[PDB]
Amino acid sequence: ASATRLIQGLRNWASGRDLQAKLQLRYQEISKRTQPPPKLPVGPSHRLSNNYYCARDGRREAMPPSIVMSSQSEKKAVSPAPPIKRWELSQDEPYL
Amino acid sequence: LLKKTTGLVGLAVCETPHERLKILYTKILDVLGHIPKNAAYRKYTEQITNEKLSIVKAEPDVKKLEEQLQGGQIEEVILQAENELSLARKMIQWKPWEPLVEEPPASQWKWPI
Amino acid sequence: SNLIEVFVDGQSVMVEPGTTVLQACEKVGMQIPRFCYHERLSVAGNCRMCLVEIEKAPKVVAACAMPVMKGWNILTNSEKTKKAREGVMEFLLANHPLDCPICDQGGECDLQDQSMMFGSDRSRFLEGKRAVEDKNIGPLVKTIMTRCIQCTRCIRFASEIAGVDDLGTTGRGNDMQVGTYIEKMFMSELSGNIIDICPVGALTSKPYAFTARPWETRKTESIDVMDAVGSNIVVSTRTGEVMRILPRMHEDINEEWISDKTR
Amino acid sequence: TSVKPIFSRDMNEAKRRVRELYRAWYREVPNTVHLFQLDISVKQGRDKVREMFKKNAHVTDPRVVDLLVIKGKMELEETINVWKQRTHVMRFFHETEAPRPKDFLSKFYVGHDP
Amino acid sequence: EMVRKCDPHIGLLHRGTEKLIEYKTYLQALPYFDRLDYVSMMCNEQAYSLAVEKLLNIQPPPRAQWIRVLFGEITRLLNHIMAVTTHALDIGAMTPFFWMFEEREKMFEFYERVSGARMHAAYVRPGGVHQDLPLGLMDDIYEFSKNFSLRIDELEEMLTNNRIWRNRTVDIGVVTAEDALNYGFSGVMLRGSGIQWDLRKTQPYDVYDQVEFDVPIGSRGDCYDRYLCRVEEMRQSIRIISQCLNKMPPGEIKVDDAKVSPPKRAEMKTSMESLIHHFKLYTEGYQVPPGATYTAIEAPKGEFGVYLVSDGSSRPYRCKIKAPGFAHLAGLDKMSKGHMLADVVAIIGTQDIVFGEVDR
Amino acid sequence: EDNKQFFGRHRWVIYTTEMNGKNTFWDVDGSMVPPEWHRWLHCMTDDP
Amino acid sequence: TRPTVRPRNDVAHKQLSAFGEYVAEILPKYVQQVQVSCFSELEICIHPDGVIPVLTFLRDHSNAQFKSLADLTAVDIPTRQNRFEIVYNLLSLRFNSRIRVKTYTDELTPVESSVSVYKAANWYEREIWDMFGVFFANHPDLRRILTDYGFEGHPFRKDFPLSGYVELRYDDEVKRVVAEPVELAQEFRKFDLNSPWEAFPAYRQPPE
Amino acid sequence: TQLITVDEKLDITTLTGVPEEHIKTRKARIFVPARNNMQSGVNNTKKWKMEFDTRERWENPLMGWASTADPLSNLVLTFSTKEDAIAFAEKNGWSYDVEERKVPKPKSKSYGANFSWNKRTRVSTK
Amino acid sequence: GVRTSPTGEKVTHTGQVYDDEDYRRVRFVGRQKEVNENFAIDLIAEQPVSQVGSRVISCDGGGGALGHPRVYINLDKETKTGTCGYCGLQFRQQH
Amino acid sequence: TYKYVNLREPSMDMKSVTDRAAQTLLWTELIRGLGMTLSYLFREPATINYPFEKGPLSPRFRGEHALRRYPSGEERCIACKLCEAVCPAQAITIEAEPRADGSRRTTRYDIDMTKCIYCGFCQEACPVDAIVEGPNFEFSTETHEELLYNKEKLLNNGDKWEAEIAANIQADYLYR
Ligand SMILES: CCCCCCCCCCCCCCCCCC(=O)OC[C@H](COP(=O)(O)OCCN)OC(=O)CCCCCCCCCCCCCCCCC
Ligand code: SF4
Ligand code: SF4
Ligand code: SF4
Ligand code: SF4
Ligand code: FES
Ligand SMILES: [K+]
Ligand SMILES: [Zn+2]
Repeated sequence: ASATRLIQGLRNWASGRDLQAKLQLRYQEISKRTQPPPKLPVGPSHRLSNNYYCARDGRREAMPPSIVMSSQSEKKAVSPAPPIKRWELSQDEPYL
Repeated sequence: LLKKTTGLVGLAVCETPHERLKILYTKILDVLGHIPKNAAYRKYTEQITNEKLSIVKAEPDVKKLEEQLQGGQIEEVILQAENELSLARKMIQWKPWEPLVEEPPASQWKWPI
Repeated sequence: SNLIEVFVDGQSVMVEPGTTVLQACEKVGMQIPRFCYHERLSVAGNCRMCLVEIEKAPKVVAACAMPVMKGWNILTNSEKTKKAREGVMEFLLANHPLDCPICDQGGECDLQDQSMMFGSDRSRFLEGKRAVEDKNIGPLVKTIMTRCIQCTRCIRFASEIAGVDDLGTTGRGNDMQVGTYIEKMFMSELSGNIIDICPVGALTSKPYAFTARPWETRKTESIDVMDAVGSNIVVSTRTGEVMRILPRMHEDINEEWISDKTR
Repeated sequence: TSVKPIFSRDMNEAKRRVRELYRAWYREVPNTVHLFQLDISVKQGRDKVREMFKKNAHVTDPRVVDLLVIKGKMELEETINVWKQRTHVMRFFHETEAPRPKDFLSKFYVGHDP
Repeated sequence: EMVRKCDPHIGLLHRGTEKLIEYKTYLQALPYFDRLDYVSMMCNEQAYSLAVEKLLNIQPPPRAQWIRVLFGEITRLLNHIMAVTTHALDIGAMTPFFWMFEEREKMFEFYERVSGARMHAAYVRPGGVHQDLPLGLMDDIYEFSKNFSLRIDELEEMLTNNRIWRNRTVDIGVVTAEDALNYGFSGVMLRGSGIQWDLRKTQPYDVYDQVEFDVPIGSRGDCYDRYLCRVEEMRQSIRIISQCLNKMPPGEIKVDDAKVSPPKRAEMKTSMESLIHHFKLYTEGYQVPPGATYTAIEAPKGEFGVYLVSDGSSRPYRCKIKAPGFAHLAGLDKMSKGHMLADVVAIIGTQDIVFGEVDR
Repeated sequence: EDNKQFFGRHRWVIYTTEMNGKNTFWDVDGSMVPPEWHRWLHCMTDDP
Repeated sequence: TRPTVRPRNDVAHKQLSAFGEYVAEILPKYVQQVQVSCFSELEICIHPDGVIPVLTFLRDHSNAQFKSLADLTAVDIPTRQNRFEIVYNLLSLRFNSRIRVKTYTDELTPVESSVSVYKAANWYEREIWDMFGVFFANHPDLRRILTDYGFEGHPFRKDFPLSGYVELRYDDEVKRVVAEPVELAQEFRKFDLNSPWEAFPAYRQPPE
Repeated sequence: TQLITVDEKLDITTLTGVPEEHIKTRKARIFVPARNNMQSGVNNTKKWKMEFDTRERWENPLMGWASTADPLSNLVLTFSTKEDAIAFAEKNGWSYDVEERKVPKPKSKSYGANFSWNKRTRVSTK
Repeated sequence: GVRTSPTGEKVTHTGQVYDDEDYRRVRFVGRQKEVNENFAIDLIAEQPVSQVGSRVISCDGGGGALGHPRVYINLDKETKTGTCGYCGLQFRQQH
Repeated sequence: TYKYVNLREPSMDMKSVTDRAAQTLLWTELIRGLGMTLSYLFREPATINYPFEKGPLSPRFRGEHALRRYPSGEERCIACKLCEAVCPAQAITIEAEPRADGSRRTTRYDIDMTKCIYCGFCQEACPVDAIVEGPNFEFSTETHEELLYNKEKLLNNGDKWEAEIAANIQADYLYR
């Protein structure tokens, strides 16, 4: 930032870019090192009523794997999912 | 319209894709007729090969054939037909429609122990 | 045989008449949570942690005390069984002191473990907790009675197994306290076993106090030599030093108790 | 009792593979002492080869001795190709290790081990 | 001059990581993932966290997912700066190394402001993230993102149209698409060959279905198109970072199951249940229900996956770590046939290889 | 301070020439900074 | 169960169950179990004779096209008489899906090498030789990949200790890095962490 | 055929890389661990464990840490049955000894027995 | 509240000091034995006992969330003061 | 949703062919790269003057460990061994006993700083804010055992650094 305008013009010409609009060295624009004290929100389970743990027990709703075939018609052939949809070329910048 | 590139490296553009797919699908059905009828691999592969061969016989356009075979480029559809042919030739020699070669031990797939 | 058929979650089990609900659930490998029930003490039924739904019954039953009738389907994991367990754990933890770091029972606490397994993850108690005066019952049992949850395993051990009749409850309601009511010293030959069965850290070992912690201890199974009873023990060590001696359950010797010299 | 083999149907083919592996190690040892420039003799390295073969001489299972021949060929392949350094070749010769007490009495003197 | 055979001997950083995971709890085994792909720390944290959360049947809160995607793309910038600049440093272009490691240093300051460590943060945890963003962090991430496109522009000014750089990369390490699928390649190693596959599109995780970005697809399979794919993934990562900064929601940052994520210290010091849960999560740890998952993310080196096996206890029964560098360095011998000795260093460059994730 | 310098140059210390008996004229040391200035110098706070 | 519970994906669960039936009835010679987890992953537990017929099928069938080997793994479970569990993780880019092919072996039974199906496996099962001692027959170059060159034993077996049996130090007498029987200045402190209470009643095993 | 018949006893001691000192001098102990009497839960008494005999732990001269020379000091193996543990100990050449599983015997409980008319099993307090 | 053994070695707040015939003092030869000289058992005994008018008092150590977990101390015994189990601050019912 | 890097077919008219030939023979992109390097020659460098100028940190920073005290002189550590239970590298060794006034206090609090992975799980496991991982990173040694901290060294680090540690905790405890 402390560079003179001759060196700044030489530098912008040699790079081909405006280098003062986007400095890679940081100055007063960055955040303060001392901040106001935060006040963080609490989650949806901070309720005094209708908040039983069994109605939101994630780990105890996990079941053992459903054994589909165990060794102790004209049914359609299946795939593990539908086939993947073809990706669309970018409208933003396809390089085309 | 003569597609210039498939986009995939090493996968060259097929000049006549419909004739190649017809030859590959009829050759798959030729190999696949040598499998017993109670083998589910024969029934499922005859079913999907007849679907693909009917779609190839019912579409002159290459792009629309790509959109309704639903397998990407037409050359990787050709490659998957060749892969299915090689698989059927291997499945003849494996004979995997047979019963289970051996039961597992009693707690072989019991998790947790 | 005159075995009656009952159901634990639909699974049929043939039980002897007089068997409680908790033992019938034990027979299928389910362990109903408990604080006042102990299989070598008399049935108390006063912590209400074992409340379980019998289906087609609009009231949970104390499984430690209720005998099974023929044809019951014990729902050990239904929704109102779990609501009962969370409610009872909430009341057990309402007045309980935040002493888990400075408590010798931490890591091996029944109250901590089945708070984790059967109760809620948080608190609704926005009040002040009670604080109980400590007692002095000897050089073996450190007594911090704020941690007491009034399960009366003290009293049933001292009355029924040690045969002493010095422990009891004084007061009434939330002010009810466990102790001897006087400066009396509970020195039996079996006095340290009340350290074992107290589910909380209200009764702890005064020699073992603060020195170790259960997860870091190694558990060597071994034999008492202080008498010719041959009590089975756990010598729990830590980094090559003997930390304490616990009992092993052996039904034919020392059922799960040891003497104070052994301990 | 009917198991799947690895290379050998029985102990005869297995002993044949053991015998070919001993031949290959015996041929390799002077090249190993030369190119690693070891401070041992060819007699001493061949005695270490014989010691490593006679350590496993009690085995009567064809699959176990198949895997022992496989691991010996892996050791030899890592020695012919210079993949081991001098340190990995000389780890067979426990030179910096103090001799262990062998009788009851000196094991009683030095500590608690049986 | 020609390379007939390339035999990469590895294990020089095999440290037995995933046997050491078998004796430690899930929280305790989290910081091993910082040190596998040790330029892609929070991405491996995210992969392990998603594995554990998939086995736990819980989900992070939305703000945790947005923070994870934000720092995953900051991490992607870190790894592609390391990749491009050391790939150029080994060839000989030593100068954009130094030019880009100041932006790299500022992103390490972002890590240190959010966690306290410059590299191994242990910040993305199963349940969410460990701690909320400090006040003023997102403004500085905006001030970084506002300027980072010019840094990519001057990197690309040095290397891309340079004829010496093109002569080191244009016909080097050409991989066909079928061989790249057969050798188990992933990431740029697929997408340089024209394979339209990115896990943040196809099998999307935390909020990547809600951010909008493009996927750079190569056309020749060489070192040069993989270079251009990594430069354009820096571009698209800046795009995702802008969308994450604008769409960051309020709310909590851990899952509000105190049997999985530890409670706040204000309620740990006040509530009995929270002190019990704090105790048991920091001594025993939470129990994971028994099962084996394979959870994979699109790390900046490729598909980074965990095959994680729980037996019910609070410690993993097994934790296999699928890393992209293992398959890429297995494909090194095919990719270097018919090339030269100074081309093998470009092939070990274009395969972004970090031997912590190769050797574990 | 010099807030016109870029962030990293904007705060510095000129170490003493003698600390705890040691001649620190040429032997300056990063651990010579007391902890009350160590927040300010390492930019943990805005406040000296 | 909205905020904190992982939402169940029923469509993928149904599709993976149907495809698991499909694989189990195309290949009854080898498929022993088919299961789908609650987080919707398909496991095909097969006999070890069918490593090549199953994995080629999934690589080459037009409704499978699992053209990618993501990961190959062994798991040592010592209470099983076939203590090693070989786990293949496959990716179909066409059908956007993952499958898991699990099989078994012990120390002496060789598994057939899957390098002819997926070349990706060339190092992976080589790692399974180095870490577990599972031999792979018809492997191109089977040797150690991660352990040191003189290493004895297989480290990721669960009867193998955390530290080894030997450790290295430089010895100035022989001017050489040497291996000696391991001594630790501080023993690794074993923590018994498991709670004596049941955590997941859905996973309760029946008693004896 | 493609199968051979091996009637020999299963032994893999030459293949596991274990030094002979930690094969023929160690005593494996196969046991169900006793319930911790600090607690009433039984979820740790479900499985079989193979441990080894403890060796010397000494004081580190620098810090006082517990130094060991035993590699098998922290090795606890878990088995579903007793026979799996015995087969695994015999497979590895470890001389073992087996304790039997000690279950608690079925108790006879009655809440009404606390209030008997004539028996000693009355409670004097509640 | 440090003191010194007859060997001239400082005794820690734990009470650790090496014996005279212990060789391990040789580690401090030419160097120093580092002890902390602020013994906490002497510093907490300098705190005055807090007179309160209630029967049960709460203690969190001061600082709110910066202290220890808030515990509740009973003060019914007039023989003994009631000590915080974490911080060691002691309390007395003034009646 | 994707883009094609390097799929430009270059123009073959005499203008563009002469442009590419002038680039080949007259080295235009090489002068472009020289110009970018020359443009960095006249920028101010990013080099701070260590030891006199320090790298920026935050109050979350995880440096040298310290045991803290209450604002009465009593040490906060009540020997609960949560820090050594959560310690992913097992750097912490703790032995405890009741001291002469019956308080639950440690007699051994060792941290091996050469096992420590500096992840700060100990200071978030700690329920009384006793162990912290403070702000010091400039504590390199000439000897390995000078990084094997005992309780005396950690308490001295706490007494040394408390004026900074307490203000960092004051800055950050609302995020915890
Ligand atoms: C009878 C009496 C004479 C006996 C024979 C002596 C012959 C002459 C030798 C040179 C004079 C002796 C002193 C040498 C230096 C000792 C003092 C020293 O190092 O002071 C430290 C000071 C810088 O402090 P420092 O701590 O290093 O900096 C930290 C960063 N702030 O360091 C400095 O300020 C710089 C020190 C520079 C050293 C001297 C200059 C270089 C050597 C010149 C002579 C040799 C040249 C040979 C040809 C070289 C190739 C052309
Ligand atoms: S008795 Fe249990 S719940 Fe109560 S303070 Fe002690 S460890 Fe915590
Ligand atoms: S002190 Fe313990 S055993 Fe006695 S009544 Fe209270 S909780 Fe029960
Ligand atoms: S920072 Fe981590 S590794 Fe270091 S002592 Fe604390 S918990 Fe252990
Ligand atoms: S430092 Fe904290 S966590 Fe560690 S033992 Fe002391 S009080 Fe407990
Ligand atoms: S256990 Fe039945 S009520 Fe206490
Ligand atoms: K107790
Ligand atoms: Zn207090």
